[PDB]
Amino acid sequence: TLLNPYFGEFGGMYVPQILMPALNQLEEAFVRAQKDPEFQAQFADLLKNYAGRPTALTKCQNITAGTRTTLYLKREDLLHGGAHKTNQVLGQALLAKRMGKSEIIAETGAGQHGVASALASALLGLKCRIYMGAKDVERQSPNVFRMRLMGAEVIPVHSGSATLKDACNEALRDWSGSYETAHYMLGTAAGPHPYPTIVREFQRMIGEETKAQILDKEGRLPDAVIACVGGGSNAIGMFADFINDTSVGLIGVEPGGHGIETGEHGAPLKHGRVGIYFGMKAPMMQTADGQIEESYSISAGLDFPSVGPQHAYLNSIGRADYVSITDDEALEAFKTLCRHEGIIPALESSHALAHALKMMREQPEKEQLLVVNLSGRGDKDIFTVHDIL
Amino acid sequence: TLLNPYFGEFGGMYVPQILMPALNQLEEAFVRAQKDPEFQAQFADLLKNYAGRPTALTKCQNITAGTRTTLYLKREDLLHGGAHKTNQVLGQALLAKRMGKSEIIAETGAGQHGVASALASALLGLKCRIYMGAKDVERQSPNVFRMRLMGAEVIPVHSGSATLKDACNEALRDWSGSYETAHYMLGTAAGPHPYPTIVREFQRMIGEETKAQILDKEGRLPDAVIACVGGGSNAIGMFADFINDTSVGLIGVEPGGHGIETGEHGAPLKHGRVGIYFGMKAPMMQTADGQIEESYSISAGLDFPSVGPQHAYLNSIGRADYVSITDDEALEAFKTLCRHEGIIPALESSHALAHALKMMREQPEKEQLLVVNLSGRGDKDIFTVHDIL
Amino acid sequence: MERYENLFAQLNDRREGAFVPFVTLGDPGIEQSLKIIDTLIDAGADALELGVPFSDPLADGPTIQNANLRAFAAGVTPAQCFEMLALIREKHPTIPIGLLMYANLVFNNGIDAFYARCEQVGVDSVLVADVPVEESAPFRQAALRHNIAPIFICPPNADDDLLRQVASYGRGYTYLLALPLHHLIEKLKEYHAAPALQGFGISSPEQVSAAVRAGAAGAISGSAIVKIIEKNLASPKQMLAELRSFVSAMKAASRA
Amino acid sequence: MERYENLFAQLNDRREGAFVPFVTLGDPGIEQSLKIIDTLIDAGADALELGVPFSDPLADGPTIQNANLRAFAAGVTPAQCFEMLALIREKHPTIPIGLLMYANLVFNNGIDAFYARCEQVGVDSVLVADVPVEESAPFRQAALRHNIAPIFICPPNADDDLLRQVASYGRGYTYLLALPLHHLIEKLKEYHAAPALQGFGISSPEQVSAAVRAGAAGAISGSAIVKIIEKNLASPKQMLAELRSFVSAMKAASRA
Ligand SMILES: *Cc1c(COP(=O)(O)O)cnc(C)c1O
Ligand SMILES: *Cc1c(COP(=O)(O)O)cnc(C)c1O
Ligand SMILES: [K+]
Ligand SMILES: [K+]
Repeated sequence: TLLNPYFGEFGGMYVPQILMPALNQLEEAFVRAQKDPEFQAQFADLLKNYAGRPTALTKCQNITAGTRTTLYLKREDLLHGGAHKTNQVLGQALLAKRMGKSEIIAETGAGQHGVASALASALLGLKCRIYMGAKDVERQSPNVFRMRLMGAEVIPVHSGSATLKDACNEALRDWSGSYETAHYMLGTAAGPHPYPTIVREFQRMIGEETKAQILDKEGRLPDAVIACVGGGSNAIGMFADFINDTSVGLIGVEPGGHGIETGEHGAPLKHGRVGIYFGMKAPMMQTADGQIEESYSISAGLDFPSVGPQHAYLNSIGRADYVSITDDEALEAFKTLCRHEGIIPALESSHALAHALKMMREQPEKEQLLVVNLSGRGDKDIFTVHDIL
Repeated sequence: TLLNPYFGEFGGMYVPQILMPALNQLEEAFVRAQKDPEFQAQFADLLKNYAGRPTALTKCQNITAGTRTTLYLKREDLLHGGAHKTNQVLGQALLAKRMGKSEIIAETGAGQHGVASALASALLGLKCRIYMGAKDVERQSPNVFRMRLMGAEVIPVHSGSATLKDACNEALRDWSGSYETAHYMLGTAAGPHPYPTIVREFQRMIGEETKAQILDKEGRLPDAVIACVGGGSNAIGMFADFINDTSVGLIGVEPGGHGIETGEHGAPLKHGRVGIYFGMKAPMMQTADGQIEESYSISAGLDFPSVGPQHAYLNSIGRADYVSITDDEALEAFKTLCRHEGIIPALESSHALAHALKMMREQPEKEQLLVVNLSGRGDKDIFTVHDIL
Repeated sequence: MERYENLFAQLNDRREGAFVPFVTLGDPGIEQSLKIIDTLIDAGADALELGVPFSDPLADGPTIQNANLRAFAAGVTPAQCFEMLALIREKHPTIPIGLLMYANLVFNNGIDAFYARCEQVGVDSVLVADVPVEESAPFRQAALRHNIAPIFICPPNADDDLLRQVASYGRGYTYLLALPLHHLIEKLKEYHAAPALQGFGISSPEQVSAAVRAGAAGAISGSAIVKIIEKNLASPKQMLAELRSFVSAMKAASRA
Repeated sequence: MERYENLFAQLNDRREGAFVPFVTLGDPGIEQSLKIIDTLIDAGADALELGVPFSDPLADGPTIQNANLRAFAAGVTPAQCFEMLALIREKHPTIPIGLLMYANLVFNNGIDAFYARCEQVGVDSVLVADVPVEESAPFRQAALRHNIAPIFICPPNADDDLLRQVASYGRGYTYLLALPLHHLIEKLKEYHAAPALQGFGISSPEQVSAAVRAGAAGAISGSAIVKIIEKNLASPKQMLAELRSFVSAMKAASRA
């Protein structure tokens, strides 16, 4: 490979032999795209004029009242599509095109990755089929209607458990046959190399923008940048430019679900064991007998049962620290941001906010500059939040 | 008054005598706020860092295929809240504050103005009560839940018809008593002076930004800027900076509803007669006996039964031309923008798009630079559009 | 224009204030309303303030809103309104009749034409609830040309300039609604406003006596009459009896 | 490691290709599967390729997916898998037994420990479906140290470098799945790969004969055996009879 597939011991390319030329075609394309100024220019242009970048860094005025914490929110909820998904989905479609591909294959749980592939496909003239589990289709039919409205074919997986792990599989099976004409648009900074590396580079503008904006506003770097971790793209998008700034802490928040102790959680990096699945060697949600199981969380967008290799590596060397937040701590932080700053956050990003609130509340005289990554808006979650209250 | 209340013959201040000092307090405050650099700076700062301005001007690449039309979309759907409402709601709350007020009163139909008042109130620490008709509450309960989540009190009007005209009334009755402590945050560029003028100046940054961006991208001004007209703020926000540029056409699109000929439409400026109601002398939806009646449209956000005075004036002198678009022409333009550029427009803004498509389709070899004002996103409309198809 | 002057002349000889009931025209039925207006006059109403039904009231809310609805359902068209107004005048030649309107219904078929039909049916004044004195010139000039007195509301928040304009422009009576009443009434007298009638919350005989004593030439009782009408809607003969005793009480109290 | 060499020696004297059925272990029941495997061997299977149930198959989809499910429900734990594997070896001392696995189940309790339990129960080879030759060194070295032949898939899209690696690293047999078959088989022979068995779509006796003739040392029939099992799931004695005649047909055809 031209690039290292491993992040320490985490990573790899644990796929069937037949998919290995597809992954090496993809890595060659990417390395080449990276050196090409006009690739970059084309990607920048769509992010500005279509997607809405730079997004804003909002200083929270009211939520930090009576503590010594300054809190800034990186406004990925203001991105076209209403989630950071869009950044990388535009860069992978530009790449499918640069490789002469004409189709896109993708997988989903709660349809946000599906909707973002459908929208980048419709914009760039690629045909797009989305694999989504029948359990997920039944539950996420607003997002299904929306994917279909953008011209994408939605194929209901029924493989046993009919959830995202089954979707990911069937999507890889299809790409085994189609890889000459189709590109697989993988949803997070997980799976086989080069997807961990590709998805990160196509999300790193979140971190590069935060560094430039915080220095403009505050004249110094934050003390911590906080971001939730389903599979890890928004989190690694925020952390990447800060990794060499040893001064800046990087905290990743996994769904603690109903509580770690209950087992009903979605926190494999800190409470699952390493395994080899989804094409990578990484920590995951599994039984004592190596059968993989489902992540649980209040937010359906944090239900990937494993995490990106670069996160598991960053944890090992002690460079980033990973924490969990309960469903209930996330609901309270949802409610708090609504009521005090008039921003309805996504329940996924509420996990990261809830941690920054905890840090604040527990040590109210601690002077600290935090940046939370507000990764999506919560309009989809208002129905969920409405049965809960 | 310090400012002219009339736009030709349209306008005025046709309120009870008791509200007249409230309107003259408000006009004095506004004129003063306009001369104050730090008012301006505070307003600019929130629009940038909170709301998300400048919004983008997206060139449509695919929808104009095989015609000689270039089409740009002004991306107000990328504004915080998902609609241009937000611009003026932030400027009127900054103004309520500058006048020492501590409450906000507002009215709604489909809750988008309600949600935008709730969010500006929660951000700036004002108490907020929203009057919304019981028919509207029953129909718009996602928006109601969302207003309540931001700490606003939602009061269900039941006055006879229990729709926006009844809401507007009850809101004025309340401000008759509260005007010393409360500010009425009027929803469109309609009602008594100075609201026509105030709402316009707090929406004119849409037009000022479009002029600067189109000259950057195309090196020349558009041939037409198209925008739908419920009561008129987005439309007058887009047109204002272009009014002296005689070269640029300005087309406003009213809801033709089921068809003008059927009577079930929402197009008073071109198919209603002048009357005096809502505090102004302007064209409106009324019976032969002067009783006001409801506007009809597929989009609930275009159901104001009258229009801003400055539009009716601009029509009279032939400076702007106003057209209508059917419910069905709006549904097709909704579907078309989804399927070809992966932007789900608001059904309100689909009326303006549908007109720009008609201009294009009818004269495909006509070379023309158009700018449509995409005033909101259509996530709220996906449920509506889903029973229709 | 005139009947007011005559009524105020007659009352001033009698050392008595004017009592004016308010009622909406056509509520709860046309025949019914015509019987109510006859019993109000019979029971001692000095003048009449008649509301027409409109899209919705602003200057008046709850009770009046409910009352307009009852009249809308009753089929009271503008045609029926002037037909009713002509018969009320045919039975009662002297009573001052004033109308409470909204600006759209005046403007609808021409301002000047509204005032001509008023003059033709024998209306004496028109109060247009939503035209501030700042917007009144067309309505004023048209009323004057048809000998209709333009009534203006003088609100609690009145300031001197407003007070001078209401005295320069109104005729018939001033509708009285910071500043002690006693101070408002004095400044109106000074400026030579038409006789002030107190309209706010006159619901007890005690209140009519208070108003007269304060120097207001009399009291308009708004919603209270409508309240008896609502309270007794299916009991009509005793709705009428309650009305009669109430107006007799109110009226007795103005003899002060 | 050995039984393969012995089987390929015996077959080459007989001018005959190897026929290898694939079946998932525990499907549709443990007893049932053990009876199926005995009838397959009895009917003429030359070697056995046994699938273990995993979270889900990738390298194999529909039919196999359904088959794993049936075995999951049957309570086939890894403990039951090796218990079953030990008895199959106790009844049939000579049959080569190969396992089709996924990398997680190998890695779960230690790679080297998986291969030790394999050696203890008498398994001859392991094919780990998702470990490309680029990731195989730990699995390879561990298999070799426990005398388990590491089986690798040689895919249609094979290129020369891949061909040289599969010949340098595999043992037992090569699993054969641009390039004419005839050209793929020649290059493997040249590079001295282990005997190629054709695994793609062998479902008719015609197809086994074609493979042998092409120079492939024999044919693996994947899903076809599973299909008879599904087709007859509640008819068990005739499920077994269908299996027997099918394997006899398949096997007869390899005598070419
Ligand atoms: C996609 C999504 C996430 C979860 O995924 P990551 O890959 O971990 O970044 C979090 N928040 C929002 C709002 C999302 O759309
Ligand atoms: C508020 C709204 C409108 C209609 O109102 P105007 O006052 O005419 O501008 C149009 N589109 C969207 C998306 C809106 O939110
Ligand atoms: K996860
Ligand atoms: K309208």
